Amino acid sequence: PTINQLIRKGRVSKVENSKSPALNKGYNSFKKEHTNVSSPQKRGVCTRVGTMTPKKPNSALRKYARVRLTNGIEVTAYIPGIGHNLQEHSVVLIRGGRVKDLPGVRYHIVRGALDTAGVENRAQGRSKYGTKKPKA
Amino acid sequence: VMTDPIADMLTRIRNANMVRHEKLEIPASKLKREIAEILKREGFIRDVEFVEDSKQGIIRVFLKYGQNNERVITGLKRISKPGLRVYAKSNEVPRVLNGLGIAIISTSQGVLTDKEARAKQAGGEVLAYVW
RNA sequence: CCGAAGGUGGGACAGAUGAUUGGGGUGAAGUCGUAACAAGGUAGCCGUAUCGGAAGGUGCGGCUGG
RNA sequence: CGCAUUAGCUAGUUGGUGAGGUAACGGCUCACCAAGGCGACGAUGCGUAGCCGACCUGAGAGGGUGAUCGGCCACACUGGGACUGAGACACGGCCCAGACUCCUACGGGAGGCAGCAGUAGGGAAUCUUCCGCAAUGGACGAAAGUCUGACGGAGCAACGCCGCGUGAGUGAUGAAGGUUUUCGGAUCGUAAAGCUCUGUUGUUAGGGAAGAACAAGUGCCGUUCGAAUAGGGCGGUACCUUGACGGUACCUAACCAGAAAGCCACGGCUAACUACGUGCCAGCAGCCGCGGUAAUACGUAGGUGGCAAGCGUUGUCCGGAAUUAUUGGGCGUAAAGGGCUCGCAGGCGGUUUCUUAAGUCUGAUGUGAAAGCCCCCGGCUCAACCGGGGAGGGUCAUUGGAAACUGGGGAACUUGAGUGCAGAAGAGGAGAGUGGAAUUCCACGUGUAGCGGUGAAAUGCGUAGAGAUGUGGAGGAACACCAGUGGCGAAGGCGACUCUCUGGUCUGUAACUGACGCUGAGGAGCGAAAGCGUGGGGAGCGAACAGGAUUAGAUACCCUGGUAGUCCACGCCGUAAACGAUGAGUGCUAAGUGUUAGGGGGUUUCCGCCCCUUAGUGCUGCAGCUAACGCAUUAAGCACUCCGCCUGGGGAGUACGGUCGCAAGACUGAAACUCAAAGGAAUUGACGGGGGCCCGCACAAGCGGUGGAGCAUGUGGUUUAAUUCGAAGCAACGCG
RNA sequence: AAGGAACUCGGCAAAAUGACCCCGUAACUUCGGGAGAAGGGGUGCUCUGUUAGGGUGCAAGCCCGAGAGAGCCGCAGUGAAUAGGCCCAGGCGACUGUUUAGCAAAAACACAGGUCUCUGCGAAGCCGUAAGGCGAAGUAUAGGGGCUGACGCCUGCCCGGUG
Repeated sequence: PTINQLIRKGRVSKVENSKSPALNKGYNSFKKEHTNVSSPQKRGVCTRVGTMTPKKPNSALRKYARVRLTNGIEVTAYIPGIGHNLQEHSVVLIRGGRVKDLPGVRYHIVRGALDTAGVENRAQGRSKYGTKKPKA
Repeated sequence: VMTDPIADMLTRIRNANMVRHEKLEIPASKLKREIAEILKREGFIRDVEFVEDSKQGIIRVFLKYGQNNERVITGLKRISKPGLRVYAKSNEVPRVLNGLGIAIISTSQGVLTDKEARAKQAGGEVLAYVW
């Protein structure tokens, strides 16, 4: 536009929304309020561990665990590797990772975490999926 | 209206380039006379002539197409528009197409060119790029 | 005298939660039509009113993006 | 610095006089008066936040951060208060009130780690309940000394940066073995082993710094005091002392390749590929998307690649992103020109000249601390780091020069703007009056059997006499022909005629003014149609509604009827595909050609031809623009000014709030969530219940059949021990 | 006393508020109201004062008496008397009115409003056998009769039967 119009209305910068907002908050217990902590990972207790499916052409059954966190929010996370330890009421550490296939799921359960055991029979991609360098 | 006549003479020269006209009548204020005198002495123009009259006067410009069809003036630009004025310090005077073009810059001692204002070490309005 | 706190009171803002509800989105080859895209089988759309299970129809005015 | 979906906020607030109070000026506190003060340049309110030097990113402009280090601030369990003291309204002081912990003999007491360690909790998550005052500070002392969780160090953590490593030279039996193989081999590959050899590091054992200068104590010498060589101060030497770290860094000798490499990826982006297992499962994924029996994309092995005591993932910043565009984007059709005007504030301002110096440039002075980035050298074995020296960074203050430009002030000019005069044209508007067709209805004559309507009919109307036809009357609404990419208006829009009042435009100037101009958020107005209120009006039409048709249905199209409405007066709504899907102004930038209202010229008094010029209105077109279609002097070109608006699609012009409205609604206007597209223009096709042309036993024109019966034959089902398998609309079924 | 609606058909009755001045005040709203909303504060006497300020007067002197300071008494200062109780929601009726004198005061009538219909003026309708009147010394914006009831948004379908 014109310079006077740029002076009296300005350029309004585009909104930024975080891709993973349930990590982007926190909680203190006695103040009863909902702080902005911007944290990388959150442990929470499993409320429901099932499995369910994606939507369209891609058709293979996913893994799907639902976790309530330490800030108080229940989000459906994902359990990546092949064959998982988890039950209901399981302690789970959650990183931010979008699962495109299953809708509504935008976090990963960190494998190798507090209670989520490292995966079975894996030698390639060791650090992901949690497993120790086995033996040779 | 007309809102600044310097930009209008620069576009009148630019449109006369793109049409490849040979003459221009411009209503000739005094800063226009100094602009066309600078562009005369820097060889962008063949010659410039003044018509002092009653209404406002006329300055006639004779655009230089030196060889086969070669616009010696390729493009003009106005830097300080009336609504964003531009002023350069002497250690910020712009050299354009690095040396091969020029900038009409009216400093405190006369409406100067680029090199003239750089060697006189004063700054002012920065009012045309001439390529 | 001032005076923190406390007390009473009437308002203001903000978050939860609430039988029930209204529109929205997404989903396994579900039901009813076929409104639009072709002259889409009544040219379509815009505004507005009205009616109708529903897309929609109809009136009036406007538009070609016939 | 974020919100206007926070617009009104103040009353000791805003001033005065006087007093008190203060280290001090002051509504800082009080009396008495005055009605002030802040305000779209954003008051107030709400939300968020210690500020900065600096730090990260970036080409930079910027954007984000405010850890360490350093400056200022505020706080000390929460709120209030004072005391003392030079300085506090005081982290380790006091008094009070509240919560909490503790003790109590129940009367009353004590406490405040947001000091260094540490504990518990919250958390994805961050350390030792260490040594020393040796060094640098502090406090006190005349000093020795004491105190010092500041500070020096030490410990834990790859938490970061940096530096050295896990060997090196030679080595073809390309050993064994792995993986692959068209089984010829290729590869792991000189990489192992062979030979030779180093010791940084590993370890053992010796030697052992700088960090120390001092303070104080002596002796001198010079000197000031002194009643004096006492004695003390001050300065220079000249000695004797002092280490937590710590026998630490460091140096030197001995020994053995011995102790020392992993992580991620290999489809593309993106460097790096094969094999086996799986079979849309298990799973991968940042995206495109992999995987449904030949998976370089999944899992494993080999290999390769990247880095390397790191590597990968995550979370946030910044870049990429010209994706908020000042640098550096846009709005005809992709998102985007307000429906249009009148205009306040704001922004922008034609010409000549004098002057001013606010902006601008330049000089000097101060300053923008130290550390940091940067430059130049130096020291740590190099590096990180340290150190020295400089630079840089201000719209900064004072001061001095310039006068081109912006601005200020004065004087001049006429082009822009406007007034004057002269014509011209127009459905420009508002009020009243009048007309002629036609439509309906009414009365009467003619007269007889239909009319109406449809793709076909039927409902309706009609023998109680219709439709047709002739005459008369009532009443309403629109104004054939003119009529035209013609005119006027800002837009909506405006077509009979006539008058009344009234707005604008265009043309010719020269008489005047002399920059009076442009644009314009907010405001004020106009604003099609439908709708609303009140009162009239009702001829045609016609939502709604009813009947008849059609149809599978037909709340539709069709037909027959017909309410509101259309009409008028005033008031409200305030919306349109309100369109040129194109803001207003101005200037410049080839032509050809119609046309509307003017002007002037070259012969003619004319008719009229030609030339010339305006302003409006069409088409084709050069340069130029554009993604293309196309625009092109009526721009979508080249520019300048100003305004409005856009930043993926949906949700959604939704919800909430506010304003306006009788209402319907209008305006303002998100968010959770969701997708990797939505979109424009063009191309090739295919299709059309689109147009054109054509052809074929395709249709028609005929002739004979099939479908019915009997049987032959083949096929579906069904019966089966098996009724073998294959074909399955044309293009399977007397087929293989 | 203590409790306080546990009484009860139901806070019936009783208690409570109850004056003047100042402060302050919501939802909703037809913009008027709600509203005296609510919820608070002060009310004596004395001296500063025959005052600040007014009325009359030519002045004297008479009335009216805000505000402040100082102080004094009481348990208590409109010290007696008699002068709103208030708030939240719902049904009906808009409301002010009227009504069964003597059981029912209402949600019933009435109402402004709306609508339908009649009626050309010797109107229509009404009273009376009739004269004579009312309507009305009125004339469709008038006058009777039926219905519905302010206001806001609306008021759908059926003309077969009875009118």
